[PDB]
Order: sequence, then C-alpha cells, then structure tokens
Amino acid sequence: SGFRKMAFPSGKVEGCMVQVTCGTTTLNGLWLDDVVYCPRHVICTSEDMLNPNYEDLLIRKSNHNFLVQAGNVQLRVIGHSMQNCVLKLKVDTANPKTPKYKFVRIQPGQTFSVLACYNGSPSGVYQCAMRPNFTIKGSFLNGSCGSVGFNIDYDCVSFCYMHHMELPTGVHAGTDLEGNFYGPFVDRQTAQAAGTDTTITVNVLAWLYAAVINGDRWFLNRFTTTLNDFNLVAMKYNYEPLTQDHVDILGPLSAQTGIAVLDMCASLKELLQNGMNGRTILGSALLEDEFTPFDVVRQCSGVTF
Amino acid sequence: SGFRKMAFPSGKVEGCMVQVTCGTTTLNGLWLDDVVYCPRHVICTSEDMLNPNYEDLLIRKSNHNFLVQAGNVQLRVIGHSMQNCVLKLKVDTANPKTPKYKFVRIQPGQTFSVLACYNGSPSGVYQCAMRPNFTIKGSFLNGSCGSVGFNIDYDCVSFCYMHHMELPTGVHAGTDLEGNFYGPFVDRQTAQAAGTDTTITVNVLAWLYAAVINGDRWFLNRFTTTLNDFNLVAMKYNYEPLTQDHVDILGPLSAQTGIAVLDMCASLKELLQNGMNGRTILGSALLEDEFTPFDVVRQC
Ligand SMILES: CN1CC[C@@H](C(=O)Nc2cncc3ccccc23)c2cc(Cl)ccc21
Ligand SMILES: [Cl-]
Repeated sequence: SGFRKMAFPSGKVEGCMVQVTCGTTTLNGLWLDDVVYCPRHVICTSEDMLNPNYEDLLIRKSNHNFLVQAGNVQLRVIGHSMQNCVLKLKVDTANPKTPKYKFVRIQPGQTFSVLACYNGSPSGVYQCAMRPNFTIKGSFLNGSCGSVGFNIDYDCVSFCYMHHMELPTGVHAGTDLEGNFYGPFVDRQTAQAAGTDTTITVNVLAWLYAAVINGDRWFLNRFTTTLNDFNLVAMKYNYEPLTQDHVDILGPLSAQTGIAVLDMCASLKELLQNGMNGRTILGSALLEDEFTPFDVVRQCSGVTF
Repeated sequence: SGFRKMAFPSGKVEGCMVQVTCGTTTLNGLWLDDVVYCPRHVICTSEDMLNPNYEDLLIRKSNHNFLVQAGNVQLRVIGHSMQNCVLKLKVDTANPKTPKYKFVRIQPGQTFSVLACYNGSPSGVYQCAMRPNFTIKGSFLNGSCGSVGFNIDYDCVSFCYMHHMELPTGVHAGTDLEGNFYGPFVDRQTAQAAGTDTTITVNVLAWLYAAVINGDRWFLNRFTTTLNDFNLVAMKYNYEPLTQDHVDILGPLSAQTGIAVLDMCASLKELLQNGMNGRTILGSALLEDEFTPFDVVRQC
C-alpha cells in the first residue's frame, strides 16, 4: 500500500554527470560515450546573453577553452559542435559508466525524473511532468543548467530533458537532448512568459484509479458520461481534452478496479463542479496530475530497474 | 526558485541492493563490504510468523540455506549472525561498489529517501519522514522488505531505515541498520496498531519559510504569539508540540526571511483556524510536514 511521487533510480544517470566550465560560466554536462552534452549558453557572457549569435561565439572558441571535469579528473576536449540549443564537446575518453541509452522527445503530460546537479555533482532526484504549456515546475538554483530529465525502460535510459533556464514565474524551460526547446522559448535574456497552464486530465484519472487501488472510494459515483460531455466540462475548468487514446490507455486500470473510464470521468466531473468538501484523495486536497497511467501501473505492480 | 519534494540521488545505494532468499521467502538485502544486512523475518516459515523464536530458527540454519544474488552472480554466505531484528550474512566477496557509509538512528520528524526494491532490483526512489508515531507513509508492495531509507549528506551515505512490515492501516514499520525498531513494533504477525499520528509542527514552519523565500506571503500576519499559546492551539489540531530546540533550529530561516519564529507561529495558528480559502502554498492545498528545516535550507 501507499502512493508516493517516486522517481526512477538515478544511478545510471549519476555516472554521466560532469562539470563544464567555459570562461566564468560553470554548469552541468551529460557524458555519454566520447561526447559531453550541455546547454549552448555556457559560451555566453552578460552582453552575449541579451542578443546572442551562438555560431559566431562558438567559432571564436577553442577546445582548450572548455574545462570538463568528471569527478576529480579533467577530461580533454578534442572537438566542439552545436546541435540546436545543445553544445556537444567531443572528449578523448569514452565514459566507462555509459548506460544503454536513447534520446527521446516527450509530449506534454508525460512524466520523467530530474537529477538536479551543481558543479557536475548530483544533489537531488525528483519526479515531474512536462506541463501542457511546455514548462516544468522544477526546483532549481543557479548552476543547475545541464541537469537532465529521464525515464528508465528495462535497462535503457531515455534522456528526454536538459535544463536551460528559469522563467519569471519560477517555472522552468529546457530542451530535449537534440537541443530543441520544449515550448515557445529561446535561450536568451529577453521577456518570456509561459502560457496559461492546464490540468493533465488523463493523469488525474490515472491518479484517481491509484486512489481506488489504495481503498479511497468516497468520490466514486453511480454515474457515467459521454466523452464529448466530459470534454465540454473539462474545457470549462482549464483541463486538457481527453482523447480516445487516453481512454484506451486507462483500459488496464479500468479493468483492474471495475470502474469504466467514462464512469471515472463522471466522478472527475462532479469533483470539478463541487470540490472535495473538506475530504482528501491519497492525502491530497487537490487533484494530482503528475502521475501518468503507466506510472500508476508501474508503482501499483512493482516493475523494477 | 521552485520547491519540490526531492529525494537524494540513489546510485550509491543501488550498488548495494541484493536479493536474499531463505526457503520460500525472497526479500532485499543491503551489501556493504563483506556483510549483507536484511530483516531477520526472512528465516520465518508459515508456522513461525505469529510468535517466532528467531534465536531458535537461526540456530537451525546453515550458510547454504541463504541464497544471496548480486545481479546475476550468486554470492557465497560464509557466516550468519543476528543483531536485534536484522540478519547479517557474511559473504566471501566485498562489494566493490560499497560507498562511504554510516548507520544512523533518526528521530521522528526527520526525513530520508527510500529506495524501493523487489528481488534485489531498485524500482523507485521517494522521500519520507519518520512520523511522530514512528511509522513511515511509504509505498511498498510484497517483496519490498529490506528496502532502505537513507540520507546522502556530502559523499557519505547514512543508512537510517530498513523496511520490515506493513501495519493494518497501510503505514510502514521498520528498523535502523542495527535492527532496532522505530516505534513500539515487533517483527511478528501479532495485533499491532500505530498510534494516532500528528503533524510535524517544526517541519510545517520550515515549509512556510520555504514559501516566503519563494515569494508566497499571503498567509503572513501582523501577529506574534507565546510558545505556550501556540502549543495550546496547535495541539487541538493534532500538531506536535514545538520545543525551544525547534525554535532555535528555525533561527537561520527566521534570520533570512525577517520573520521571527513566534511571528511565523501566529501565521500557522491563523491557517489552522481559517484553512486556505481556495489558495495554495507552494502548489499545495494542505500544510506540508515532510520538509525539515535542514531540507529547506539545502533546497533553497
Ligand atoms: C503479516 N506480514 C506479512 C508479510 C510481511 C509484510 O507485512 N510485508 C510487506 C511489506 N511492505 C508492504 C506490504 C504490503 C502488503 C503486504 C505485505 C507487505 C510481514 C512482516 C512482519 Cl515483520 C510481520 C508480519 C508480516
Ligand atoms: Cl510524495
């Protein structure tokens, strides 16, 4: 029993974290095989970050300008190239701790674990979701740029995020491992604002199934709804539309608990129009939207890595 | 900026997780140097779960009765001893991934990361607090016994918990790494109930200071209170008494935010009386009590 946020074990990723220093800027890099990946803004100064020409700044750099440190060992950079907003530093040594890995771009609503680092040293691990507005509600201080988000699939690490910046509202923005930003963001000091966020509906439904599996049933009701009537209500409360794919994905949880997806939707609809009435679900007074249907199944069944 | 419930990186602990099998029971063990630690109830049969005599069951066991598996490699048990509720299996190979470590017993209110394992394989990492009633609100299934709780404060792993059992209310009970249970619990299937839980007051105050550091000030008020008047109110809401030690511990946060501890205590009294009124603090509609003052300073 019990339901907790829970991140993937971070060991496979910790063996990849290195410190990347260029001039006065020090941030984190991901060392996989003979390449170190990090945000390209490491090559920037204060004048540069206002309006940067990364191709021009990078062409003026030499390999010895990048100081890469793996533990107490300095790696030597033998090449440098840029792919979108990520900088690739070729090193002479392949990381002996390189796990089986893949670079994957995730969709809003999908979850991943963040290994927060400072000076190439992992300090914490937390689970979060790619918000529908493409920000993440992370926890990051200065020097955490280059910290990565990942998932584990069997013995394979899927790297899906690298931290680049913090928006004025305290939310975070970053890229996949190919340097492509999640969201309408750019890697420079300029006026940027995250769009109005929405609730990840399929994730709330998955978390309601997790609550039923844990014995919390007070919110269940006799009612069912059409997908169209539910979505008309969902749109109204700033909730993401629920697609037929989401309904299909909730299938195993629906089969396990005996509560059809549209029946759980009718519980969610009443919960939105009426509230919790001083009650809690899994110790929470708010509907949790950072557990996907796969996360709920994995945790309420014990899949290991 | 931002505030998250955050576990320590689990890598140093993952390299220590092994599978321990005795008869039909299979659970997790912690392999440090040439010793594998695990709950002593791994030696228990169906007949010996209500009133097991562990000294008697252990004396009937031999080293070849314990099957230890580290990855796909079977370790050879060359000795067995019991320390309180923990079983120590001496092995013929020292763990090459053994980190710098210590065994520490924690106090209620203290937080730690849990590496949940099944069959010696880590499946997830999460954050816990030792509840005032000495239980933990974990997320554990059958097979998770021997999963450990730890803190990694600079380089060294402090092992503070080993999972042993689930109580009828879905909460969890376990021991430190010397086999001493946290709480009035025994490793028997006898009728056991956790005491009524209470909110860890000092941790709620630390989390209110974290919210002020992050710019959330709506709950602040112009009131202060005496420690005694605060404790009289807080206890009516099943909150733990706040001692002078707790007030002293909140000192750096008080100095950083400019809000005296007794002033923040008055904001806490107001919150308990009014509720949140549809507002949230750090994205939460409830008062969070699983961030200690040390956690808040570290994360901020
Ligand atoms: C009654 N019983 C069963 C096996 C084991 C037990 O509770 N272990 C389990 C661990 N973590 C979550 C669980 C979730 C569902 C079931 C078991 C769980 C145990 C251990 C002791 Cl020391 C005494 C009794 C006892
Ligand atoms: Cl949690």
